[PDB]
Amino acid sequence: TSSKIYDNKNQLIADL
Amino acid sequence: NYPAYMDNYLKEVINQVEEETGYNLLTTGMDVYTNVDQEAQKHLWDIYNTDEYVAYPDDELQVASTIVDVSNGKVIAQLGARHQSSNVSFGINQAVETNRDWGSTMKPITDYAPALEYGVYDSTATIVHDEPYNYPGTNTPVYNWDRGYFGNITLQYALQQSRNVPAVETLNKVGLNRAKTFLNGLGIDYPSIHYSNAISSNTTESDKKYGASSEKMAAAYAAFANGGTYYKPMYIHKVVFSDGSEKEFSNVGTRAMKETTAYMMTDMMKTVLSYGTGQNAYLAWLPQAGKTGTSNYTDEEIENHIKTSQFVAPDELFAGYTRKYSMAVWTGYSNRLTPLVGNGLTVAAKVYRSMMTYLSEGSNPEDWNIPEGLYRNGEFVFKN
Ligand SMILES: *C(=O)[C@@H]([C@@H]1NC(C(=O)O)=C(SC2CN(C3=NCCS3)C2)[C@@H]1C)[C@@H](C)O
Ligand SMILES: [Zn+2]
Ligand SMILES: [Zn+2]
Ligand SMILES: [Zn+2]
Ligand SMILES: [Zn+2]
Repeated sequence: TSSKIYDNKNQLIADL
Repeated sequence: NYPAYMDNYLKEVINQVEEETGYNLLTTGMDVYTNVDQEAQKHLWDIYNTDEYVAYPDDELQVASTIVDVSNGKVIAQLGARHQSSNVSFGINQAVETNRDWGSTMKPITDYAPALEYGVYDSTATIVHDEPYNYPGTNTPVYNWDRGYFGNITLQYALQQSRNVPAVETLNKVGLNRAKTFLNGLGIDYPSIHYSNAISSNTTESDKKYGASSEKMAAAYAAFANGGTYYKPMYIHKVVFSDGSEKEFSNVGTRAMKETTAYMMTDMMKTVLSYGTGQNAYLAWLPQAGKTGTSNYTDEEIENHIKTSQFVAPDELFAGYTRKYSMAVWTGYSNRLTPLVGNGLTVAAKVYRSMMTYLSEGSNPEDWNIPEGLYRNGEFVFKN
């Protein structure tokens, strides 16, 4: 339902 | 919602999360932490989709590439297509696809490295043979690109000029089984291996892992870069589950070749860029190695679909690495029957040059140190 994706610097890049 | 340039990277993340966890992140709530360097990935997108870095011949010429951190096998950038006016989410990612022929980029990993590893050759100066030659147990000739033959030449010069005969003959001397085992240690498999695979990633299945993609080549070459250890391409660093659990992925490697093999391969592949076929990737300030690749059409294809005596190719390929990063670049058209021509054949190397410039500029680019077991002599490197 609510999955968050972070880059190598731990900053959000996607919300799926 | 998510940015467009990340579409390819996310698709692999989604696939890699459920391979390790069994959970699809689109149907289960979890926070996923990835290896993508956002700034580098944006720059890759800039190179593909603007005029700033590369002079493309037209807007349908395709580029797929993967950049890997050589110390851990973390995929730090990946873009499978350029100019895609059809926003379906998580479509075909060409960067992990193994259905295009990687041609001459197979030579270092299938032929010359194994020959050095298993001690078939002893130096980069070993006299190898570019003479009329048939695929072992057949009447089909192994042609060079120019239909000519250089004769008695050094190993180094063979790889550098990218001759076909010495490559195929080398595969015969290493042996098919021995070579298959070597390729497996570098993350590459075939259901069946044949002598044409000395100069081709062409395979029967490619349903899954069979053959070569920019992903697999990046990982394979990364071994040369780090003294001969293979790491599995990693897109995910850490998952935290809806129920508070956390699973961290540590990246452990496997010895794929002796450090001397790695070094010797690197030392030869340095010249591809300086004196050889890789000159559009050359950078005076950057210790880097690489191999070019130009696949070709079949007998059926030349006769029926390709009409020209100009130099053409379905696929143009580069695979290079520095001390820190490894990059494999595939170029071509969606329809393989649209041939690369003139300037289009230089894209692959220029895309590499541009991305590598970005990644290495500002650091102290270290060269490779000649390891215990090898010694220098003139242009070449010898064993003990
Ligand atoms: C490998 O991909 C093929 C083989 N290697 C190769 C390359 O790109 O290294 C070519 S292109 C050939 C070299 N070149 C030159 N132009 C000016 C002087 S040298 C065009 C060649 C097709 C293998 C599968 O045949
Ligand atoms: Zn940029
Ligand atoms: Zn820019
Ligand atoms: Zn011979
Ligand atoms: Zn066979």
